[PDB]
Amino acid sequence: SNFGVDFVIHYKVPAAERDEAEAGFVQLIRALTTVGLATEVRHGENESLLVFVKVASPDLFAKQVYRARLGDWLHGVRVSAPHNDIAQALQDEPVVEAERLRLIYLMITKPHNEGGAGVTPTNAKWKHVESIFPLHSHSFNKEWIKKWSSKYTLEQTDIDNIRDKFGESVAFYFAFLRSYFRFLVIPSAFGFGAWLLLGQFSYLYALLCGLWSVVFFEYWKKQEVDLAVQWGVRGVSSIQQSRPEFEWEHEAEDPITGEPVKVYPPMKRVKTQLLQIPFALACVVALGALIVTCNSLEVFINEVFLPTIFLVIGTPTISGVLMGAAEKLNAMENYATVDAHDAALIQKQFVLNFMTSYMALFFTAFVYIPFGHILHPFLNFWRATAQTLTEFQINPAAISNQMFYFTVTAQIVNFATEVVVPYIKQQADHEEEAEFLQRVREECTLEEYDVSGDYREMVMQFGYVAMFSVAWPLAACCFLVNNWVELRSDALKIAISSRRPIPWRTDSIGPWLTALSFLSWLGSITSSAIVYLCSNKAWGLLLSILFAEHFYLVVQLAVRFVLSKPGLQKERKERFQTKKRLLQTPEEMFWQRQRGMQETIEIGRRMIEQQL
Amino acid sequence: SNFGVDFVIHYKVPAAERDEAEAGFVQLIRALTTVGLATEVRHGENESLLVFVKVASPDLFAKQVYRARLGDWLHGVRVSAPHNDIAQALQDEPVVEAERLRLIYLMITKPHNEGGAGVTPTNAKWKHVESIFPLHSHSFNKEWIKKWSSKYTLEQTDIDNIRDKFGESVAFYFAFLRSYFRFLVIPSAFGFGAWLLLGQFSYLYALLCGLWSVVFFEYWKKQEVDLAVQWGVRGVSSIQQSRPEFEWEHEAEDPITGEPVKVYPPMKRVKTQLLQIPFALACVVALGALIVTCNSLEVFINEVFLPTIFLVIGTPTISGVLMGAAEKLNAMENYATVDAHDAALIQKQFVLNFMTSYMALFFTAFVYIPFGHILHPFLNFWRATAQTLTEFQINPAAISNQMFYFTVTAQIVNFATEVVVPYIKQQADHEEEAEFLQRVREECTLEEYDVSGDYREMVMQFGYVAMFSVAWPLAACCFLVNNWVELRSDALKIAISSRRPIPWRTDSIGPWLTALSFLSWLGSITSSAIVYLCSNKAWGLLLSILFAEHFYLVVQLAVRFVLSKPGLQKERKERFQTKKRLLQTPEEMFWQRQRGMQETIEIGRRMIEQQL
Ligand SMILES: [Ca+2]
Ligand SMILES: [Ca+2]
Ligand SMILES: [Ca+2]
Ligand SMILES: [Ca+2]
Repeated sequence: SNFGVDFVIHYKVPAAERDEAEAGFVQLIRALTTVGLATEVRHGENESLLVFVKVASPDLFAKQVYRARLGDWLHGVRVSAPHNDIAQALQDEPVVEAERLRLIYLMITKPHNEGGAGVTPTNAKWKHVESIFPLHSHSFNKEWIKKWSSKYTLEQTDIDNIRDKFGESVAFYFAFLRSYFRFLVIPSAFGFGAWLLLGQFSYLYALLCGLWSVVFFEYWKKQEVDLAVQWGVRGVSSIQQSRPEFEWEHEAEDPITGEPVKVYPPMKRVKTQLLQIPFALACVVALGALIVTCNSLEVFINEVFLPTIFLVIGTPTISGVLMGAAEKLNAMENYATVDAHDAALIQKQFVLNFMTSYMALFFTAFVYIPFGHILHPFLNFWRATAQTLTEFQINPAAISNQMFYFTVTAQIVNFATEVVVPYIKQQADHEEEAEFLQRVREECTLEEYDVSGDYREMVMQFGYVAMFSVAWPLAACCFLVNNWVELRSDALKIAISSRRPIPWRTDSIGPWLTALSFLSWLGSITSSAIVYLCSNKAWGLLLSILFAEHFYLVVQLAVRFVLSKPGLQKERKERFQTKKRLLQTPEEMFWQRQRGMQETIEIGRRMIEQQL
Repeated sequence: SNFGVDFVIHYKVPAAERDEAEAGFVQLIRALTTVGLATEVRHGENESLLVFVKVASPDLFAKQVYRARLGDWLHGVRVSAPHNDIAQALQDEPVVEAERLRLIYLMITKPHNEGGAGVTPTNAKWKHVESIFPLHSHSFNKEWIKKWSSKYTLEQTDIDNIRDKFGESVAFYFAFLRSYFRFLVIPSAFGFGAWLLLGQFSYLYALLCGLWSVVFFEYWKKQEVDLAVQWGVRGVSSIQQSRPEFEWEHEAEDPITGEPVKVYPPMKRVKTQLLQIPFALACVVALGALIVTCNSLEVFINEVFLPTIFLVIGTPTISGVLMGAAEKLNAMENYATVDAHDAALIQKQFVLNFMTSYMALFFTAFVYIPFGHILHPFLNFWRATAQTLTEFQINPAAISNQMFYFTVTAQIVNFATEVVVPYIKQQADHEEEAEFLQRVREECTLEEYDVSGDYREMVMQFGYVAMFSVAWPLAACCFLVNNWVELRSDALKIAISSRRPIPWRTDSIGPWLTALSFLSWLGSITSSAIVYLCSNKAWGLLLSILFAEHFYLVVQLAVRFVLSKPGLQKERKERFQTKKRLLQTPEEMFWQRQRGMQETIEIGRRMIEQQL
């Protein structure tokens, strides 16, 4: 439905600095025109000038895509270079929309040293440029949402459509979510089969959960490389993309393969990097104190679960401000590549969300149950406060109720915040095309969509399954429905409540693979510990931990060995085919006695005859 | 000193079947001549006919080496194909002796389908051919032994000489031995610094040994790939070399990249493969019974260490017969590739030698010390036997004496058997060249040298260091001297007491990498267990095991992370250099308003001016 547009830039302007903005606009448009993109300017809103661009000459676009395909080829991404004749390259393997959008964005963003015109709104003097974004297509979305909501199971072609259009990382996230939702059936079924017929806090369920977690992790790891090979996006993690916000002080010549490269003394970076530990300790101390007071108030009411519900409802705000502070801190220290910078924010975000999510259960299952004397002083303080306003309690198992109140009453709140609140906030010259202009203006005021949060939510849901499902086997039953709803909720959020993300290629899901392994390993211990501490000396607990951890390790080894036996065979066949295609006195006087071959047999026969 | 000879074949003949041997000899020589190798025949000993061959026409040899280099190139071994002009290929990168010997052997051994003439003495009717082997060079050995024995530390060039001449696997074994001997200094020094000033059975020593084992293993793993890249022998493990002794029943077409390939139903192979477990259990039961009686006799003398010494002296024979039985069993089941067959024999050999070496210490440190009531019945039986020939003993720590008697009195015996006994056994027409013929005849009666046993001995010495050095910190002190002696003892055994092995390329040391990791992991637990059980309830032992194992895991992770930061950079530079070398109504009526670029700036300026 769009007018053939490709990219839109905002370029807000000030009121007391309009003189300094006209020169910047002139420089920006002059740089943009030299690259070879067709541009147009239209009135925006609240001091904005929308700039719409696409590629003008298809010949230059073909040259650029050929150069990009070549550059991918020499980096090992491809295994078949294209011929130096642009007649079948876009015919046998036509360019997809995502690839064209990525190439246009790379041409717009890269500096002159590579073939582009650097207009990054952060590094250089482009302080007036707000954001560069592509446009949506309502015709595609109205059909996609209905098609996805009118079915039950998503086939491979449904994910391939998102890969073709919406990019690569989004496709990987959706494939991972679909695979995880499909795999969640087994723990759901075998927890429903143990919640009604296998007593409470069964020991078999913990081992079964550990085995299922290992199997799912390894199967997803295999399907990951399979999908990477299928989409031809394997090995892109090796490409070290640079960053525009990087800062340096001097250029250091590289002895081997030397081009001008910027460097940062590692000692200076570490001097700021180690600041994370004191900040993490200071934040976790305060959060633990808050949890302690909340649980003390909750247990005081037993002497006459509201504090737990209030804490769950109120923790999103503190989590958000702490996450914003962590994001701000990551900018204080500098990263050269964009992979390292993105792999460092994920670690901090995961640590913070883990400590703000699992610690409420940890302080109730591993602290209050073994020895509740720690909460004694808090109980006494609360009793004294209640008395001034005008004996011994032993909890049998509070983990069962807390897990239910942390799953059922938290999934609803999370879904409400994710869907309904944006839905409610969504209701808060001049020729015959102004509808498109109004749509564009309403599009640029939204927020850029990032897959980090959606990955984090699913990672921590998997953790909740891994380390705490033994206290409530019905958790997977609710999680199945929640994930089925989420598979369309996230699609809707992408479609209507967020601008279309810039397609970025990625081989893997990122550093989340290590997080899943760590969560599974820790769950393999915590589940058995909870089973022992709830089912009721101290010698047996360590033995149970031994059995659980070593069974987990043995299961991991066995599953790896089994799965060591797809797209790898197709790649090997292609490599073999291309290989076949490219395929097309003591010396002079010693053996002078026996020159030819015929007499040697005669000599041997004579030797045999004489031997007898 | 040799007469330019390259390979020697034996071809023994019978007395009642000489008629059937002449035809085989004629066929063998006819097949050999067609390939293009110069041959000669000389009288052997006890019904043998020595056949000496080398390459005849250097042009055919150049063609063969070019074809071999190409075939290596398309398999990813190389990163730079040679040009189709044989003028500088042997000049810039001249062929080494080992490569020429390997190529000649491959030409001799391979069937006609690849370019050779299959003369394997096992599969086909070549029942008369005994062995095909290359000849030594006494001039090289007399200098090499003296040079190695006249120095202290072996530099890289010394190993590179063996790589150039004696092959690849031998060079890898010698490099591994040198690196391990160099790394053994640290545990030796810090055990000498703890045997005199840190009491007995120190807890710090176990953690230090675990850390040293992890560091050495990871450093060797890095140096392994470094040496593989340096020698240009990286990735050869991917090449699946076939086997001549393989048997099949029919040929199954391969759908993808289909050439005639022989197959074996996996169920039939497994039906014989699972027989290992009952055999292993039956052998370990008998060996454990023998150990139990030996230790009972040893402890009975205390009521008035000879049985331990007798058992150590007598165990080589039982180990040898059991190893021969295991080798015979491996032939009963069939393996297609030569890598899988060699990787299966190593597992059985390692398991057998582990159970015949470490179990004597295991039954004394983990069974008798915690509860000696198991040896009660044996003590009573021995006492009854002694009485018929015509109260309670608690051992404080017998592991300290047993470790000394299993190290000092076993290294001497092993060295004697390895060196002195072969030395003693070494003293047990007709023109002016018969000295060479006598040397050749005395050469072919020796035994083929294999690096499996030398790898196994060092692996189990490393195990003894890993899991039992805490009971005797001076073990590394003796092991340093033993390894320094062995570094020349094995070279001498190769030089004089064994025929020159056929040079076989190998990227890695083999499956021994997993064995080292398993030994280190098990030692990280056993050392702490011994420390607790010797230093003196049952609750603390599991906690100590927790601390030891998790410290080992954390140290492994930290060392891997540290070492993640050589030849890989050189390979990347070569790849970059070769890459650089190969490098050289709603549409028509919308933007028709703003065709060029000059008027767009004017329009934007007018919009800005009107906006205010
Ligand atoms: Ca949600
Ligand atoms: Ca979500
Ligand atoms: Ca020896
Ligand atoms: Ca040896």
